[PDB]
Amino acid sequence: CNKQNGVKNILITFTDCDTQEVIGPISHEQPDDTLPTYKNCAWTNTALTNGYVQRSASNATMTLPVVRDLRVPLAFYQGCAQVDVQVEKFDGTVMTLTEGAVVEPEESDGRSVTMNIVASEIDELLPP
Amino acid sequence: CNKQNGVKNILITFTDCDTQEVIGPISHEQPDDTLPTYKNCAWTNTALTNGYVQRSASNATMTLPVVRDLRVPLAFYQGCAQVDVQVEKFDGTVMTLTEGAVVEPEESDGRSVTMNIVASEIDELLPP
Amino acid sequence: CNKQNGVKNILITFTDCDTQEVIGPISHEQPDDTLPTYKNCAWTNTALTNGYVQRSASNATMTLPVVRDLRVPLAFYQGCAQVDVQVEKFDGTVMTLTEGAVVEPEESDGRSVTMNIVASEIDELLPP
Amino acid sequence: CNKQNGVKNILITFTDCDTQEVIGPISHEQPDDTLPTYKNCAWTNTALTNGYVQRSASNATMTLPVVRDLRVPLAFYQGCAQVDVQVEKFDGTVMTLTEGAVVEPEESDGRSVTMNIVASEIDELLPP
Amino acid sequence: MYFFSVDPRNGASKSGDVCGSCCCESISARPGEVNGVMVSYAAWSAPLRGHGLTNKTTFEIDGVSVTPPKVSNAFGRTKVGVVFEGTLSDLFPNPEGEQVEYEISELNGPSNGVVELGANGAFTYTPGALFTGVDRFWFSINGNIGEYVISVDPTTSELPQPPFTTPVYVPAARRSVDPRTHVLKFVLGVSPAAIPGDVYRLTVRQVAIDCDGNEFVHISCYDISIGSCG
Amino acid sequence: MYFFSVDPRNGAVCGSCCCESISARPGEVNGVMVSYAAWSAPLRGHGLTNKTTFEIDGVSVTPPKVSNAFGRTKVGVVFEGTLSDLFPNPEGEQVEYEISELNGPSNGVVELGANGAFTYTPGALFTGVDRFWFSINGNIGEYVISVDPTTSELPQPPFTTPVYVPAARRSVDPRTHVLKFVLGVSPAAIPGDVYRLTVRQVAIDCDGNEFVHISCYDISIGSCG
Amino acid sequence: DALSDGFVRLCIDPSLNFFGEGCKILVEGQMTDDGSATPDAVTCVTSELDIIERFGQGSVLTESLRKVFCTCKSGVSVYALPREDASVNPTPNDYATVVNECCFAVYVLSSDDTDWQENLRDWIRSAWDCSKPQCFGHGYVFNKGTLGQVLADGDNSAELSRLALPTTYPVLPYLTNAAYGALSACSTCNNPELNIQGQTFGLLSCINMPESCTPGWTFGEVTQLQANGFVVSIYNDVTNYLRDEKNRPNATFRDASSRRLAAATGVALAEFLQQFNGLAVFTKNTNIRTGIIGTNPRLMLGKIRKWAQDNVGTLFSEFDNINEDIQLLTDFEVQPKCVGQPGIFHLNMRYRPPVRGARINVNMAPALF
Amino acid sequence: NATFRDASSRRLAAATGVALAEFLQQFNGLAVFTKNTNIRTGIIGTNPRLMLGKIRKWAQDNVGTLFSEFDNINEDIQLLTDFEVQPKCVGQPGIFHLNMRYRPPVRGARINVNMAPALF
Amino acid sequence: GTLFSEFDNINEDIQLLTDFEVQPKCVGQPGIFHLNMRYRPPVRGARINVNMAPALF
Amino acid sequence: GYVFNKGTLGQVLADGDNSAELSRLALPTTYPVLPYLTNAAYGALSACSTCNNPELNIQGQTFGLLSCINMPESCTPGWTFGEVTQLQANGFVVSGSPYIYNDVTNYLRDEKNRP
Repeated sequence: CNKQNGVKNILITFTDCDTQEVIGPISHEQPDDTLPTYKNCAWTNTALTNGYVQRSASNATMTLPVVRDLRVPLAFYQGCAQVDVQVEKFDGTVMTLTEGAVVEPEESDGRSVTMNIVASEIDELLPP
Repeated sequence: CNKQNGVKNILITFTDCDTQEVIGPISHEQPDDTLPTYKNCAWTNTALTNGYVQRSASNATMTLPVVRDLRVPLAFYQGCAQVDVQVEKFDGTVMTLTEGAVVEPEESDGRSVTMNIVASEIDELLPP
Repeated sequence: CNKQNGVKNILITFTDCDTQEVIGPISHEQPDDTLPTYKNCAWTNTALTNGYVQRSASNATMTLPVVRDLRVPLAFYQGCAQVDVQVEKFDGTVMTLTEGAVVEPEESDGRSVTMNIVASEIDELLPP
Repeated sequence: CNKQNGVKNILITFTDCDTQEVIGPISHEQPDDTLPTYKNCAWTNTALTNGYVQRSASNATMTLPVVRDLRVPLAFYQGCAQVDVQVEKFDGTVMTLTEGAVVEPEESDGRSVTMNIVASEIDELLPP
Repeated sequence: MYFFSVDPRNGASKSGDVCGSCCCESISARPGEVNGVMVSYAAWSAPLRGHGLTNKTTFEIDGVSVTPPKVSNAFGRTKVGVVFEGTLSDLFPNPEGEQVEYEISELNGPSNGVVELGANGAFTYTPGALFTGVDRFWFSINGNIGEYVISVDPTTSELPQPPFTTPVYVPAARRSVDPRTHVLKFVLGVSPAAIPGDVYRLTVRQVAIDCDGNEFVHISCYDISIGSCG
Repeated sequence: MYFFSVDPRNGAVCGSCCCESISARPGEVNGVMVSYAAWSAPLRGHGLTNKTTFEIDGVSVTPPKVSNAFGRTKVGVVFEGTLSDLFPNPEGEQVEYEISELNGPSNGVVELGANGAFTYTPGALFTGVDRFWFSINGNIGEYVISVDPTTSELPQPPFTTPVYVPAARRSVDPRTHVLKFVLGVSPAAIPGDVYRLTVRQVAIDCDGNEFVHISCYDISIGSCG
Repeated sequence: DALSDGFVRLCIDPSLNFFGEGCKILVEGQMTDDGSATPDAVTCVTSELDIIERFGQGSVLTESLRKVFCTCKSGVSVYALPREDASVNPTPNDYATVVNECCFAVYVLSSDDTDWQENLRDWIRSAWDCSKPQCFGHGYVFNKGTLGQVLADGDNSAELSRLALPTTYPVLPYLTNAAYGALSACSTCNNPELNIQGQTFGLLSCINMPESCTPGWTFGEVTQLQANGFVVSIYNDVTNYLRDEKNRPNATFRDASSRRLAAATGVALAEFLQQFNGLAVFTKNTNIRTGIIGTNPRLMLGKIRKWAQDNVGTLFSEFDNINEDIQLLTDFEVQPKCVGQPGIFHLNMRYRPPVRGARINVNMAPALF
Repeated sequence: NATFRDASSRRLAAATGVALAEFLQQFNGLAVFTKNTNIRTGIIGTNPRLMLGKIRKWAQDNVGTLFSEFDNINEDIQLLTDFEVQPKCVGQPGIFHLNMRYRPPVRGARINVNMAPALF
Repeated sequence: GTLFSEFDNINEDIQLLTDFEVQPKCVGQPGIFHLNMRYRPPVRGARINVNMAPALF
Repeated sequence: GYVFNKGTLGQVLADGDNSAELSRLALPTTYPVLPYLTNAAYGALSACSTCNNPELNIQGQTFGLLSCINMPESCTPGWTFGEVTQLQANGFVVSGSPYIYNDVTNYLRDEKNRP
């Protein structure tokens, strides 16, 4: 229903950049109450003097915590395979990201990873 | 009621500066109890020695958290669209800002964004 | 006069936000002498210094204990469904709450639940 | 109608998480008049502002007091054995639970334990 | 049955004068129905402590939207016992005689006789034996409804004339006023020849009486809306 | 038993125009009760009267394929008849006939021959009218026979209409303002057809005057219940 | 070709159509018999291909629907009622039979004859009556003549938007009329709040009138027309109302926006109330039992109020005294209990169009230093 | 309606048709949940919106190569499921109805110089 | 989800029709607890018939 | 169970009942291969693939391409689009090397309620 801030579906598709094998699209589950966070604008800004701004090129970022699926190796989450991620919220919004790449992997314990995905562009669907 | 501090009205107008299309002015709602912050004097000062000061040119700054409107794409908040903002508090003051540019975009979750607007000058309307 | 305080009718309408099914409006019965408690003003206040106050945005809450109806699943009272509740006291007052949501569910034994409902606004009728 | 509240049957099955040996299903007896409590919805809510709500994932819990069976070691109640429990009330309701895990063990005296079972989902069978 | 409460004529108003009023109460009618209306002057005549109402009510029927009929009406005459013959083709002035289907709806047929319709706009009315009076029947030429009255004398000379009942009417004497509860009852009959969509206006002038025999006049209106299927 | 309530005429299921709905299966004979209690009780008087009038109109008819036929045989004597000149069988089709045992004769027995022939032996010591319902290749029609008491003849009854209301089976309960009547559906009614029944009931006041009321119901001839 | 399997089935057609049509404008006008089509018969015409030999070449209807077919590119379901011909103006038309329950939002009548216009008015107002079956139609008609005539040749009807035109107007009148209606429909048939005025939201595309200096109605005449009524061009897309039952000022039913939003609230409340069907409404003990779906008149009023307190700002505006604007009285309540019958209720609300912007008088006064 | 005037237009039309096909070959017997839209942890599937997303993504990607800069993309792409465009109780489970525009790209022509040798 | 599709009404499909009552204490033979469950295999992908509509600006 | 059935539409279309225990691979009267070979191949591939996982729909080109058939490449099929569309409503296992698609069984109707 309307007015419910939360995630409902998280689809991830792994592709190994070594053997060209594909796995997915596999569903995942949130490990805690934190939500995946997004940034769509591919142009960062910098504060110049007197109202101006230096518009330079940048990437589309994504932060996604998920429970590791006990069938996919851990390496696929630590930045050793190209990922295709797709999220849907409760209010209807669905965000798709293709051919992303996990940048700056963090230590994990084996059951809950936090992926910092970087990509060229993310699309939103804006529920009707 | 002549005392209560807080924000009462928030208007935002988006103009995407490639296609030159304008949206708004659309209202908005605060996501939490915190209030937007301001800085009007476009001349920051730097402490020299012996009571003097170096007066340089800088920007009018504004920090504003809002709930994303589910009809405007998230990119327009992340800094891919020029913004014109207006805030009106309970005590009668209004702060208007034209030709703003979201600088230093911050990772958001899709429902509550914090915009750092930078503009040449912010106008007041000191309650009568 | 002030006719004796107490509840007379409690109507609840369940709506599942997964299958979009609707159940109700079903009436319920009070389990004890405790009465449902209400809060209409959707703005909390915080005590500043020297008579001032910081007026921010908030919700309209509701506390309602009812005996579970042996046809509606218990999960629908622990926050698996959107509820539309309506109370009517003896003195004529009737309070309506639409598209609310059960927040912070508490343990229940299976015959008497206590719902902490949160909603955008509650309407009062003020008997003639 | 609504026949007397109270529990009629309690079944418990122990599976040691090391040797995978199974014991049960054994019955049990309430130590006092209090009843087990429940929470079925696997999604708790949190009070956001202006009527909204954040729907995160959580666990279905169950609190159940029983008299220790003098043929099962006390460790199997303190959280050293995976448990599957079933309760049946007088009015016809039954609550089943599989792959439970006794969490947060509480110090007992050897004849009456209070187990805080946590499971993925509890299933009902609302009476005929 | 319709039940209306009259205005009190005292200070504030009533019934949606919020944004003004259509100024007339509304009465939905179906062609052929004969309903009953009660108007309660308790709001206006009770503060006037006296002898309530009197039997001096007067009515007026005025059409604001009529849509004049296509098929005209006709009048016939015959003696008692002798069968009547008549035509049904000269009552429909048309631009074409395309498929004119003379039809006698049984719901509003004769009252003290029988009618045998011919093949082409002819009909034979056999009045009931040992009967003399007025008898009508409603025909339908190509959907357009009209009435034919064949009032029968007892072969003395003739009945003078029936008044050719209007689409909407109020019967002569079926009204009453109860001075104990301040209620006026009157019946409302609408002929089957009323066209759906028409609008008439009935105005009622009712006079009360004080304790000494003087008069207090009150005037009201009602818009009659003739709608089929209602 | 259908049970409807009348609108009390206050301007207070419109469907398409006003009229109500009544489903019906071919061959059944059901009963309907309509409660004028809502309309006649405020008009305190002598209740209703036994002056109802019914009228049937078809808004969807599907003109019949097969046709009917009459018969004027005598008492005790056997009757012979054909069933081939009824179905016009426009496009070349088998003329397979059938006499349904659910709707057979009432005081006799038929003998369906090999090619649309049938022999009707009326019941001994019986004079009157009889009907039966044949099905020529799925399409149903009726055959009526009049057995005459050997004196001269017997009049001609009317071929029953698909949907009808019996001549004298209506009643009114002035103590409860309830009208009871019967709905008869011919077995020849084609499924999908829709007819309209209009009723004009008259109530009466304590002085002997009249109060008219008009309503409709749309009878939908549906197959399989 | 990777399409053999049978999974995907593609049709590469340029002239496809996905839109959910709606928006069911009707055009009425006399015809020439060249058009091979039954007169006095509503015909939901397609785009051009089925033209002049469907309504009558040359005649007014041709140009009218051409302009209409023009203007709006996509969004409407055009409907045509090709009336037939016979100080001639063959207009007679009481024809609620040919056009019936199938309901049309916009109407355009290409005929300056007062009678035909008034008949269309009557039909629309009948549709707009308290009668439970509703569709909420609106019409558009033109009216030429001089100032005196234009004023005289009018009425109170607020169900039309009678267009005024001076006796100098180059373009043949009815033309513009059609265009006007057309635009409105295709523009507003989803958003009712929009108002067709100014330049950007309302400029008639298919007109191409020859430019000049002497416009037409001078400023004074412009004020006369505007205040009185007519929609002199476009600007001021009001519906001539000027009055009410007794008291003249009734600002509410002035703008067409107000009328469309009122129809929107009507259809919304109609499609909303239907969740009170069945239900079971106790009205004597006012105490619903335990375990039976039911409601009480007070509860119903509460529900209605809650509803009317959400659409506010978007459909209604503020509801000054909510305790009085929305009233629900049961049959037994008002009628002293002899003629009472459970099931009947009376709801009455107070429509207030959301206040819009208007003239902004400026008084800039220069000075030095 | 010069939409199919340029030969190149028709050629690239066929090209993008077969390309769209080979893209919508991945959505084969891969399960699709259309009644609860809550894919359980471990299952491999999609639902109408999760597929509309990918379709729009592919569209955006190919812009510049086959398609041009789309108009309001929320109108062009539509993924009506089976029992939403069919007589109520008829639609078989597992059929979709996707339908899309093209707006082929633009190229160069129509150079109308207005040279003016005017003097000094 | 994996073995079958979502039950429309789980309290109708599942039915553990037993007969124990019949079985008298004068004999020991247990074991007639037949179970009858419905089946609707997980819905899959099929014809996705598309309708492209080329155009221009 | 896997079995074939060969001939012309009429026969193949009328040589199959509501038997759900069999997959009847339909073969045209001009099918230039020995039916036995293709049928065996189909069954074998299905079996080999669905040992660990049963859900896999053996159809289309990728997974369902009968490897060892090496059919002589031609330019005209047997069953054309019509007769195919025909016996796809009627349950059959039409094969276009040649790949398999619409891997269904000859099951069309429960006791009487056909759909």
